[PDB]
This record gives sequence, structure tokens and C-alpha cells, in this order.
Amino acid sequence: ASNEVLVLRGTLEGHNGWVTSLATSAGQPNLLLSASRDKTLISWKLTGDDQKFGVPVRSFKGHSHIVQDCTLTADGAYALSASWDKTLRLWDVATGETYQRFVGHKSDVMSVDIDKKASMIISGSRDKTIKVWTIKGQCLATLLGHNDWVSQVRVVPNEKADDDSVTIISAGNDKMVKAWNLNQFQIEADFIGHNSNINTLTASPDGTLIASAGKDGEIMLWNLAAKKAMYTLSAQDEVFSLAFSPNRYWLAAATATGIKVFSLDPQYLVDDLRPEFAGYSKAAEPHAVSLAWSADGQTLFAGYTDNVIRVWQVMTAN
Amino acid sequence: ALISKKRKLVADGVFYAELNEFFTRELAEEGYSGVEVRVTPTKTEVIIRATRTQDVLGENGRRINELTLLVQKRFKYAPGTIVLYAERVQDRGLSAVAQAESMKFKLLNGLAIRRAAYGVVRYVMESGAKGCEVVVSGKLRAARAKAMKFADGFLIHSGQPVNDFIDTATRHVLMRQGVLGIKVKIMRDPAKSRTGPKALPDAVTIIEPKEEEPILAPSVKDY
Amino acid sequence: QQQQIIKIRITLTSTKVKQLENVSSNIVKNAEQHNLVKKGPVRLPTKVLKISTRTWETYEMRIHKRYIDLEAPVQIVKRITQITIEPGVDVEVVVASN
Amino acid sequence: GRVRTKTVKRASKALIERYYPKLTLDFQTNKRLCDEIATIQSKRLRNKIAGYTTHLMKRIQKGPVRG
Amino acid sequence: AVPSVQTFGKKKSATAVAHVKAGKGLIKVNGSPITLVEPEILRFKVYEPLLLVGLDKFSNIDIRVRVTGGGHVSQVYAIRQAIAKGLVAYHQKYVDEQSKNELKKAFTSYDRTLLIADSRRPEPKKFGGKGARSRFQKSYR
Amino acid sequence: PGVSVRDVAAQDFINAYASFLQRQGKLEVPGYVDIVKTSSGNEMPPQDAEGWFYKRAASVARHIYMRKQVGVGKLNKLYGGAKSRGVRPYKHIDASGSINRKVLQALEKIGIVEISPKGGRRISENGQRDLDRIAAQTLEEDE
RNA sequence: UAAUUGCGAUAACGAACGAGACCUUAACCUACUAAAUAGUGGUGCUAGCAUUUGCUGGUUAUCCACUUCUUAGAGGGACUA
Repeated sequence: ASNEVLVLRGTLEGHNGWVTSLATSAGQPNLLLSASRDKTLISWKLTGDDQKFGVPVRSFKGHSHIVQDCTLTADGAYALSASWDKTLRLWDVATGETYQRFVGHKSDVMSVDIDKKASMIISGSRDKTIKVWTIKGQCLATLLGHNDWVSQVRVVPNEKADDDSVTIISAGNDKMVKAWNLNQFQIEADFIGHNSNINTLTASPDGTLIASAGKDGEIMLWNLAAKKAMYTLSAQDEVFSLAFSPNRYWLAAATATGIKVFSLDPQYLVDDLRPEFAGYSKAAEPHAVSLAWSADGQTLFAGYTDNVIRVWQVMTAN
Repeated sequence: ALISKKRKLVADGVFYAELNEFFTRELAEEGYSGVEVRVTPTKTEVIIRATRTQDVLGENGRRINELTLLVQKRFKYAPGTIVLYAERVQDRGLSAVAQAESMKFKLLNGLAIRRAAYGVVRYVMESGAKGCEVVVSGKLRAARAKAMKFADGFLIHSGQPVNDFIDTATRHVLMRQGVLGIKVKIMRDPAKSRTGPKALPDAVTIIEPKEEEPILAPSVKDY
Repeated sequence: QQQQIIKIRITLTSTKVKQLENVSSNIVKNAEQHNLVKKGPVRLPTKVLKISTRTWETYEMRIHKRYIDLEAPVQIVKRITQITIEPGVDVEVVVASN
Repeated sequence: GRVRTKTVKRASKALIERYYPKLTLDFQTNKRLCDEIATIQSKRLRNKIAGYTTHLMKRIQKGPVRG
Repeated sequence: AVPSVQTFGKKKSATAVAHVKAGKGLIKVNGSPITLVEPEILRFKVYEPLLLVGLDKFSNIDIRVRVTGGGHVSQVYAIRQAIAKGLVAYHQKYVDEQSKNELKKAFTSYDRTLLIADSRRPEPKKFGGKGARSRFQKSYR
Repeated sequence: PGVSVRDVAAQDFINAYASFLQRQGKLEVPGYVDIVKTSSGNEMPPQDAEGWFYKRAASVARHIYMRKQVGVGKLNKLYGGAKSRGVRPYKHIDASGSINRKVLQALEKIGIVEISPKGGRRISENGQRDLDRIAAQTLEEDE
């Protein structure tokens, strides 16, 4: 049983491509930055209504291929976007207006994250590099060592007031998570063990764990603060996006069939958010490739493979 | 000058045409393979890429003198506004022009029709070609004219690959019974292309991956 | 004393964009690596020309003409015009815009 | 119509034979992966091979195929 | 400088460049408002996108369109393409996205080449004939 | 609100301005009026026979407001047309240069046009004045 | 099928030409490069008409800014997804 579980609160529709990334703003909680496959980003002012959870307020026309990652600085004024035209763009979320282009990636930028400080912009790509940037365009680090594509990089929300280590954590398609220490721009931890590759990785919000998986579905949980190995959650499908909740230890897993929300402490599967798909077949099921817990971890935002952002508010039991 | 750039480029093409046809007629028994025209300050270099350029250089200042003089006095060129250089062409087995002239010569040598032809073809393949073809056609001893082909290696026939890797050369060897088209079409080695496509457009290479590393239970190395 | 501003307009015209734009970008980078001022290449439209020929037949044509303006001392203009000679490419070295 | 020759089927086939993971039925990543993995001489014929890998991986996701 | 976008509409060889700037509501065609065009049958067609989303819609944006090329039919189609593209560009870039989707709804439901690029063009003539398909005229000897 | 002759439709303005210069009486209708062809690309003499010159003066005046300049030959290229070649199809010919040139000289004499630099004819300040004024008249008679 | 293009049975198995593949064009580039030998606005200066702001001129330089329309280069884009 349970005393809380995720209930489908609403849907968004202004997209045409696969919503490949969502991003949550702690600044205004009614914001949804959305990176999508249709070469633009839709910023949404989230109204909260049952059928229309928000309204589409801007297209970010200006990326020239498939936009893969977007990250909000938690204030929600900066739209940091990664696309497959080898560009990163610092848009204004409510104006458009690319502030700064980041070019230097040799292939499709699959990742963008900024620090909790909102100063230091990392980006992973299909050229198996990691490029760390200022906000104003300076590619200041190029981390090498992955034998296949750096699928995602995320800045560790660092435990002890960013205790001299701006740790960033890469998932690579050479089946290795590499925690990088941006002090000397070198390797800090090799997290090996994956059976297929790693499409995605996520840190705990205190910056102590790593949950990382790919096609096999083996979400290897790591003690990133210890830089060693804890255990593995198996989700059995091709895992695409992972995120801890910012309040609790719920890992929402974007599988090849939908969403599996696990609890880490205590260890159980909370829910299997596959909304019923009428029409769609067995392998034809729309599945999230992006999903994020909210600024409070209350609503789970999810960009699926049917071009739809679906939202889930956690409802208490009755 | 006062030449329209349209007319300028057409006139430059006419000049390179007179270069190519004239130095074809001229240095054929030196195995003329080509001219190139390179104008620099104070020079205009017509380079005779050919097989036997020591017969072009001349006795301590000769016929290259006389050839620059011929070009000079026809084209109203000042001495030094026409400069001919010569150059020993590399690997004339791979040269359809030079082997077509060799076919012209060996027909005018009164040599064989097929033995020497497949010997030339053999010699092209000993130069590391990807293919080669020799056509001899005309009338000898039969009023009805006839044709013989001599091929080895591998040849493509259509497309931009024709525009990439084959050289075809038609050469009228004039014999006492009739006149004979030589056509040497050498498919050059695409591995030796060096200025473009290294293989066919048909080429797809699938890399055979790895003996992979399976699971390797976490095995964390710390750095 | 030498090296006076004499405002060179270089017209670059050829029939193959590889050699033409190699020498064009070489003019550009060779100029800007000792910090000249260019009007970075202005691409005049290519000329389209057609040739009807006789069971009929048709050819065409490609005049690629550009101008890079190096408002430059005469020293490195003379250097950049003596160096990087190439078959096929016409360089026209004209002077201050009049 | 769009009928595929022996070589496109053969290349997609061998890409299954040694690469069943890395190439599944999403065409847009099969694009990038065939860029990563094969020396296909034109973007067109790469997209043709990538579309038939889309077709073949797509029909191996629901059962085996001859050969 | 005002809140403004700039677009263009293209029919067969008539090109139309449109400046959607913020102003008091002009919709001008080369020296003259949109009502003076003459064709004078096709004026209703150059009325069309205004009338699909409510006519007002330009009281915040002056529209100045210039025309080069083509013929008057291709001219009117090019300028109405340019005006509707500019209208959805202004309601994209300055007004919010769902307003641009309301414009997309009210246009797309009616759609008459207001937005999308049509790919049909005069297709080459061949020797042995006068046109793109038709040959010469013969008599079997 | 403000007016221009670009702000007015052309045809009704040209009718009103033909009648206006008819009222004016500043004509220069040299003396070979209606015995003339007025355009080499036509056959018959014009139909009204008292005027056609004010019509053409109105057309030239508004066409010169809307343009930087046009010449004598430009007005020949304009008011020329397709004359039938009979047994053969049609072809465009420059008009009678005298007629259009005399329209230019007529509008120059009144100060409706002025000989332009670069060649051609610019609209004069009195030309812009009188054209926009009776263009406002042509709108306010249809208000 | 457009194709001995293939599928798909099938005393073979791997080959070759050709087709395909490649060359080039009408398409999209609101992302890159620039352009007084292409366009944009503003600004100077100013003609006319209404003025309450404005509209329309003109100006191969009165200057400033842009490359969206124009150019022509790059690739991407399409593989019937």
C-alpha cells in the first residue's frame, strides 16, 4: 500500500517534436522550460488547470536542429539550451533573446547543466567530450576520456557549500560514469559496471549519490560523496531520463514504456506511471524521454515520445 | 587588357586549347601527357608534363628555346612572358595518354596486334592500376574495318565515377591501309586517388566491433 | 619611411571555388594575422551563362567573382600579391575606391 | 516506389549481425550512429541504409527475421 | 525602434518584403493602402487574413509591404503570405506563443498559402518541343 | 489625415487631373493634336478628339510623382503597346517620342515637372503640390 | 519495381558491368559569413499633403546599425520517416 502516489493532473500541447528535456524553476514555480525535437523550445506559464496545466508563452526559434537538453537556473530567467546543431543558447525564458551562443562542440550537444550557484555551465555531447562554459561564451574546460558519447553531464548540487570541488558527473556510452573534479579538470571517480550503455545519470539533491542507467535498465546507485558503489535498481526497460526528487528519495525513471517512480529510502517502487494509451500498440507505447520532479518534487513533469508533456501531482491516500 | 571577364575566360580557354592541341601534335614522340598554364609575376609557365623531356630540353639551350620562340612569335608574347618548363611525368604505365601513344608507336613499329597490346595492359596493371582498357580499331588487310579490345583489372562505365577514376584517350594511328582509333581507358586505383574519393560511391564499410567487456560488477576506481 | 595607407581593392575571380576561395580566405587570414582591415569577401553573383549547341544540345557556365578590400600598407600588399601564386585564379590589384 | 536493393538490405543486415544494440528503431539516432559507424559515401544512401535499419530493427523488436 | 518583426512572402516569382512594426495601423502596398491594389477582384483575397482572427490586430502594428516582381496575382498571393507570416511572427516574438497558436488556428483552418512555402515553380523546357512535356508536331512523315 | 497621390487610386485621379488641366488651359497641345497617332504601337487616332493630351499629361504627372525620374524614351516604352503585325503575332515598340516629349515640355512649362539630373524628369515642388492637392480633391469628391 | 530493383522460393558459393550509387538542378534555411557591385530600417537634409503625432517623396554617401527578404558558399534537411 501507500500514503501518497502520483496522479495525472494534466497535459500540455504546443509541441510537434519529442519533448527531449524539461526544466523546473524554483524562482517561479509556474514556469516550464521545454526543449523539444522540433528545433525550438517552448516556455510555458503553468496555470495548474486539470485539462491545460499551463499555456504556451514562447517558442525559442533559433536552434537549427533537434534540441536535446534544456536546464533552468533555479530562478527561471535563464534558458540554457543544448541542441543537435552543435549549439548551446542562453535564451531569456520570457523574451526569447539568445544572450550567448556556446559553439565548440564537435557533435550534438546532448547535455546542459549549470551549478546551483548558476554560474558554471557544463555540457556533454555526441563528440564524447565535456565542455564547461561561462555564461558569456568561454569554453573553459574540455574533459576527455569517454570511449563513446558523453550522454549527460550534471553539476552535483554540492553538499558542503560547494566544498572546493565543483564536481560534475558524466554518463558515457562506454558504460562508465565519470565524476569529474573541476579543480584540475581531471578524473575524480570511475563508476563502471553497466551492461548496455548509460543514457542518463542523476545526483541526489545533496550531491551524494549517482543513479545512472541506459538501455539495460540497470540504475546503478553510487555513493558519489564517498565515490564508491552502493547498489542497482533495475527498471527492465531502456532508461532515458533520471531525477531524484528535491525533497524526497523518489527516483522517477523514464523507461522505454513510461515512468517507473521508485523510492530509495525505503527501497520500493512507488508507482508505474504508464498512462493508458488508446490506439497505441505494445512496443508503440509513448514513453518519457524526459522527466523532472518539481521545485518541491510535488508535480512530475514528463516529456514523452508522443510530443506531450504530462504532469503528475502527488495525491495523498484517501 | 580591356577585356570583358566572360570574353577573358573564354579566350583563356581558347589559349589552353591551342596549348593542348599544338603540344599534342608537337611532342607526341616525347610522350606528351599534358600542358598546364601558370601565370605568376614576370613569368607565364607552360609545363610540359611528358615522358621524355630530355628530348624537350635540348642541347645546352635548344628546342625548348625554339618552342618558346614559336609560341612567342605566334602569340606576340614578349621573351619571358612565355616560359615553357618540361617535367618527367610519373609512372607512365598509369598514363592512358602515354600508353595510347605507345599503342600508336607499336602499331607504327609494325609490331603485333594482341601480344604487345596485352603486354602494355599487363604493364599498366604492374603499375598498380585498378583497371585498364586498350581499343584498336580501323582497317588493316580487310576492306571491312574491325576492332579489338584489351582489358584487365576492373572498370566502371557510367556516372561521376567515370568523371573520377578513368582516363580515356583516342589516338588516330595512321597506317598504310587505314587510320586507327586507339582508346586507352585506365581505371586508376581509387586507393591511390589522393584528390577526392578513395573508393567507389558504392562503398559501405561496416566495422566489426569488438570482443566486448560485459557487466564487470561495479568495480569502482576512485581518482 | 614606407607603408602608407593606399587602400587596395583586390578583385578575385576564377572558375573553381576551391582554388578561388582558398586564395580568397588566404588573402583574408594572411591579411588579418598581421591585423589588416578587410571588407571580408563580397560575393558577386556567379555567371549564369548558357550555350545552345547542335538532335539538340546545351552547355552552361562558372564566373566566380568577389572583392576583398584591404585598406593596407603597400609593403604587405606587395608581399600578399607576390606570395600564394596558383593556377587558374585571376587576381586584380586595384587601388583606392574611385 | 521505394524498393531497396541487395546492398542496402545486406548492410542493414550486417549492422544487425554485429550491432543489434546501438541502432534501434529511432531513425534520427540511426542517422548519427551510421555517421559514427559506417563509411557510407553519400548522406542520401546513408539515410537509405539508416531507414532500412529503422525498418529491420523495427521488425526485430517484435520477432526474428530470416537469416 | 519599436517592437517589430520583418518577413517575406514568395509566389512564383513575385517577392514581398513586409515590415511589421509597432504603430497606429497602416497596411501599405508600395505607396498606398491594401485596399487600392487593383486586380480589384482579388482585393477580397488581400483582405483575407485580417478577417480570420478579427480585423483589429494591426492597431498595435503598422504593416509596410513592398513588392518586387511577378504578376499581380502572384503579387497579391506573395503579399498576403508576407503579411500573415509577419503577423504570426509578431504574435510569436512579442505577444505570447498561445496567441500565435490562435493565429495558427484561425489561419490553418482556412489556409490559403498565408504561411507555408509552396514548391511549384516553372519546370524546365526541353529541346524538341516548346515546353516541359509537349514535344514537336509531326506527321509520321 | 494627410494625402499623397500614391494614397489615391490612379485612374480616377487621372480622369480628374485631365479635367483639371482642361480647366487650367495651360496646355501646349502643339497643333498636330488628333491628326497624330500618339503612340507608334497603335493604329487609329484617339477617340475623344478634344483632349487625350490632358489624359496623358495626368498619367505622366502621377507616374513622375511615383518615380525618381523617367525619360522621353521611358514614356515611349510605357505608352507604346502591342501593335498587330497582321499575319504574324504581336511585339512591343516604343511610342511616338514627340507626343510624350511634348507632354514633358507642357508639364515643365506649367511647373508640374522639371528636367531631372541623372537624366529624366523629377516631379517639381509645384508638381507635387498640385498633384497631391487635386488628389485630395479627387478623394473628397468621392468622400 | 523505375530497374535480373530486389523480394522469395531454389545443384552451389562468392564475383563483375549496368541500374542503383555518383553529377547537377526547383524546393527550406529568421541559425554562420560578408556585402556604396545586393536589400533593410533609423538618421541627416528636405519636397508635397494634413497636421496632433503622420503619410508619401527624394539622397550610389548625410551618417549609424542589420543580413530577414537579394546574392552565393558551407553543410544540415528526406530516409518515402
